Amino acid sequence: AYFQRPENALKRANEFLEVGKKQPALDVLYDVMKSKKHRTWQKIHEPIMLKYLELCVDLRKSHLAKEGLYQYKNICQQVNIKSLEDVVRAYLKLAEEKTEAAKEESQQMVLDIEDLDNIQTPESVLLSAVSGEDTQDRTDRLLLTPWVKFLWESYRQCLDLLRNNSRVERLYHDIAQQAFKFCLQYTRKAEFRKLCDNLRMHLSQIQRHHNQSTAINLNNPESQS
Amino acid sequence: EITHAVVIKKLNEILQARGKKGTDRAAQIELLQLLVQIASENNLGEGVIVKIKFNIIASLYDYNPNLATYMKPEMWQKCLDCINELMDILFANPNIFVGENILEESENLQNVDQPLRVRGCILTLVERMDEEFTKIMQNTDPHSQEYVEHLKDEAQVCAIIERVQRYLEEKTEEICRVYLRRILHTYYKFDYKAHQRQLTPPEGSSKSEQDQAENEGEDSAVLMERLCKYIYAKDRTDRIRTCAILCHIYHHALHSRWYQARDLMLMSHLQDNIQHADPPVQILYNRTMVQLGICAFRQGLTKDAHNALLDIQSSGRAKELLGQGLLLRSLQERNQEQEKVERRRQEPFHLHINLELLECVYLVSAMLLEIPYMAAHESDARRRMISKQFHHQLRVGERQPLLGPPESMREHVVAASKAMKMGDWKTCHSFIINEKMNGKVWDLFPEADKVRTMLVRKIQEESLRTYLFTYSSVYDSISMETLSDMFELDLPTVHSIISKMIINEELMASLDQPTQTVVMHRTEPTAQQNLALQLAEKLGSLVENNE
Amino acid sequence: QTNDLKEVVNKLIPDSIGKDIEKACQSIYPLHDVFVRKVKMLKKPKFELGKLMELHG
RNA sequence: AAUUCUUGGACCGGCGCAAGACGGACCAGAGCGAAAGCAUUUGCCAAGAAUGUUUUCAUUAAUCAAGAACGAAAGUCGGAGGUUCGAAGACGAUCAGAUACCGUCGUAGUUCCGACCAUAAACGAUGCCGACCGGCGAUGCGGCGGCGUUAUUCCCAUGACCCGCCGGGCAGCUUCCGGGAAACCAAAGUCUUUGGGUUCCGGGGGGAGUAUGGUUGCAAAGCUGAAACUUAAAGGAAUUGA
Repeated sequence: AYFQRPENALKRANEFLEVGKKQPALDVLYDVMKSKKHRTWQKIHEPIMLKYLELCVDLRKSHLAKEGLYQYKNICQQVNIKSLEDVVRAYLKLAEEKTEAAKEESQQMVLDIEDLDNIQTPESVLLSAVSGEDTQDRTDRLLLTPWVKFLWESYRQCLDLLRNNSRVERLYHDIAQQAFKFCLQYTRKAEFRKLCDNLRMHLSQIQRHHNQSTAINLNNPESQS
Repeated sequence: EITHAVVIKKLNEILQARGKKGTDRAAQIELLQLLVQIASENNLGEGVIVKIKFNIIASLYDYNPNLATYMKPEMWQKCLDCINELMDILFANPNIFVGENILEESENLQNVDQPLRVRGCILTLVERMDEEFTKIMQNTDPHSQEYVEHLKDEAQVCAIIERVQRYLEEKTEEICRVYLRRILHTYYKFDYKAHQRQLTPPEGSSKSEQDQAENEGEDSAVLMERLCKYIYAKDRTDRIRTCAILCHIYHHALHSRWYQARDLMLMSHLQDNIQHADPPVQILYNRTMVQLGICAFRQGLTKDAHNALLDIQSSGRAKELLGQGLLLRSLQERNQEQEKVERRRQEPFHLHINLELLECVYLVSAMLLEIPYMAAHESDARRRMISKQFHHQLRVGERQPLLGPPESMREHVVAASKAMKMGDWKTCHSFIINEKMNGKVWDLFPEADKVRTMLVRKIQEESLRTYLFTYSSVYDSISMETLSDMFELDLPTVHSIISKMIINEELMASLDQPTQTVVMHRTEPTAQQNLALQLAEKLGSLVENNE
Repeated sequence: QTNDLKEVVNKLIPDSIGKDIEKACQSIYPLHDVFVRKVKMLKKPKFELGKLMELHG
C-alpha cells in the first residue's frame, strides 16, 4: 500500500513542501486519488484536490490536472457535484492569477528592463530584423507565453474530457464564456480551435442522444439560456 | 620541469586516454591545462605550448561524445579564448612551430611525416569551430531572447576567421578554404553593414588610412571570390567555386544592382548543372535563385521577378529555403535533414515571398489581361492569382482584410475601379509591421517603387476599361488627377496606342487622343465570332483527322 | 554539508534524501526500498541557549 | 536441582568509556582459486581464467624419476596479546558405579608477528591431455543479432527487463547411446568387435603401517617399510524377513 487514513497524504504533501520538493509532494497526493480509498467523497478529499491542483499549476502540468480531475469526477459523481464545481472553478481561478502576475511581472519589471537596455541597434538585433519584430514579444515569449499556453490547455481539457454533455453542469457553459473573454486579453489563434471545440461538442450531442446528457429542445436552460 | 623530456612524455600519455571507454572526458583538459600553467620556462612553457595548444582545444570538442549535439555556453566560451592564445603566440613569433628547423628543440617535427598539415591543423580548428557555432544557433528557441544572447558571439566568431585570415604563411593557392569560411560570414550581410561605411560621405568623415580600414569588408568579395575561382579552376576539387560564386551572386543582390549579379549566374551555368551536386550546396542555389527576383522587384522589374519566382512558390515544399515541413516517409533520412536545416537569422522570409507572387502577378495579370477579358478569350495565362482569387471571392462574407492575400486583394479589387487613392492605401495599411516595408532591406524605397507602379499602372486602366462614351479626353488633367511626371505619362499614353493597338487617334503637339472607338454592340457580333470562329476554326481541324 | 541541523531534520521528517538517491540511481540499477537507515551524532558544538531557544520557537 | 553471584546493591533499565574477537540477515546446489581456502567501506600494488581479433612467433607441445613451492585443524619454540569459548584440572549433579553425557568456574590453547611441523572422510572416496557419441529447460562471465517496456525528458548513446544465437564454467532433469555385480554413471560410454599418449598404484583376511635399519624434526612425529606366525573366509551391491 501507500496510506491508511487518506488525510495523511496532506501531511506528507505539506512536509515535502517545507523542504521545497513539489514533484514528490504531488506524487503523494496523486497516489491517494488513485487507490482503494474511493469511498464516495470523504470530507478531506476537497483540501487534498485543492493542494493537488495548486502544485499542478506551480509546476505547470496540465496532463496531471486532467488525470486528477478525471479521478475526482468519478469519486464525486451524483453523491455531490458541488465539489466538482468548487474544485474546477478554484483550479481555473488559480491559473488565471498566475498569468495575471506573469504579464504584470514581464510588462512592468522586464518590459521596462527591455527599453531600459540600450536600443542603439547592434549587429545581432539588426540581422534578425529581416524576419523578426520587437524585443518585448521576443522576451515576453520567454516569461509569459508558457503561462497562457497553459491557461488555454487548462480550459480545453476542462471542457473536452470532463464535461462532454453531462446534463448536471451549467459550469461547462460558464467556462466556455470565461475562455472566450480570455481570448480578448491574450492570443487569438487559440480561439478558432475554441469555436471548432463548441462545434464538435454540439455535433457530439445531437448525433448520438445516448447517455444521461443534454436534451436540446423546449428545455430553456440546456437549449435557449 | 626538465628539458622538454618530461612534457613530450607527459603529452604522450594524457592524449593517449583519448576516445577510450574510461576516458574521464572532463578532467583530461585539466591535465592538458596543468602542462601549460606548470610550464613556466623557454621551450618548456614559453616556446612549444603550440603542440600542447592544438591538443588543449582538440580536447574540448571531444568532451561531447556525439557530433549531432552542441557545446554548452561554458564550453563554447573557453574554446573561443583558447583559439586566441594560439594566435597570441603564432602572430608575434613569425615562423612554423610544429616543425621547420630553427635551432633543435622543441620545434623540428620532421620525423613526424609532414610538419605542414600538423601546421595546417589551425585552419581545421577554425573550420571545425565555424561549423560547431552553427549548432549553437540550430538548438535555440528562435522567437526567444536566448537567440540574441547567442548571436552576440557572431562578432567573436567573425574576428578569428579574420585574425587567422591575414596570417599569410600558408605553409591564393592553398588558403582558399579559410577564404570560403570567411565569405560565408559575409554573403548574407545586409546594406547598412556593406553600405553605411561607403555611404557616410567620403570627406572629413571617412578619409584617414585606418578610419578607411572599416572600409575593408564591404567588397571583401571582389578580392577573395576570384581567388576561389581561378586558383580552384586550376586546382583539384570542385566544392569551393560552386559555393564561392553563389555567395557572390547573393551578395551582388539586396544591396547591389541586378545586371552585376545575373551575369555571374549565367557565367557558371548552374541553371542546368546543379543536378548531380550534393544537397548542402543544392539549397544555397535555391536561396540565391529566390533573392534574384526579390532584388529585381526592389529596382522596378515587376514581371522579371514574376516569371523567375514561379517554380519555387508553385510547390507545397516552398521550405527548400528554411526549416523543413510535414508528413512522414523514412524518419532516419529526416534526421539526416535536421542536420541540414540552415540557420534562422539567414532565412528569406515566406510571408514576404508570397507577397511578391500575389504582388507581381497582380501587375502582370490584373493589368496585362483586363484588355481581352471583354469577349476575346484565347490569351488566358493558366497560372496566376486565380490560384487564390477563386478562394477569397467564393466566401459569403468579407470586410477590411486581415491575412496577407486579402490585404493583397482589397487594393487589387479597387485597382479594377482604378482609384489611385484607394489601392495605394492598402499595400501600406498594417504591413510595415507584417513585413512589406521592413524586411525588404531598403527602408522606404521599395514603396517609392510600389507607389510608382500603383500611380502608373492605374493610368493604364481607364485607357483599357472606361473608354465607351469617352471620345474627347484630357491628358493634362490626367497628370493632375494621379500625380505622375508629364513625360512619364506622355510616354505610356503614347505606348497605350502602339503597344496595345487600341482604337484611338492622336495629334500630340496638342497632347490629345481622339478615340472614335465604336466597338460596343459591334464586339457583340464579334463575341459571336469568339464562337463563330470556334465553329469554322473547328472545320479547319476536322479534316486534319479525317485524312 | 551545505545547510544547518534545523533543515536536515526537516529533510529526515519525510525521506527526501532516500527519494532523491532512489531517483538518481535509476540508470545504474533500479532500487526500490531506499531509506537513510540510521543517523548518529558524533560531535556537538559547545552548548548555546540562544541557538536552542530559536529551535524551541 | 545444587556448586557459583548478590543489601561491601548482583540481575534489570539509562548514559558514557576501554579492550580484544568476529563480519549476521542479503548468502543461492551462485562466484573465484593449483589445492588448503576466500565476505564490512575505500585506496594502493602485482597477478588471473573466459570472451573478442582478417595482430604476432611458428611446433616452442602432453605426462613426468631427481629436485622444488604452497598445504585446514591440532602440536612445538621466541615475542606481543588475552574479550569469548575451553582439552587437562577443581568441584555440583545423575547413576549400582560415571574417572562420561548435564551444570559452575577454568589452565594450555583460541587471536597477531617471526621461525618449525607436513598430516585430514586433504572426498567427486572418481590422475592429467586429446577425439567422438542423445535430448531439454535454467544459471554465471564474454561476445552477437532482435519486437517491445523503462531511466537519463532531449533522446542519440549508455544501463534495468524481454526473446534467441555462439564460446568457455558450477550444476540440473530426462532416455533401452552404451556400460556395470548391482547401486548407479553423457561418463564410471566408445572393452573378448580387447592397442590415442603418459604418471602413480592394488594382488584373500589378519600380524601391521608392527619390528629393524636409514632419513627429515627441538619434540610430537613424518616418509620408506618386512618376517615368523595365524586363518576359510573377511568383504561389495541388492532381495525377502525379524
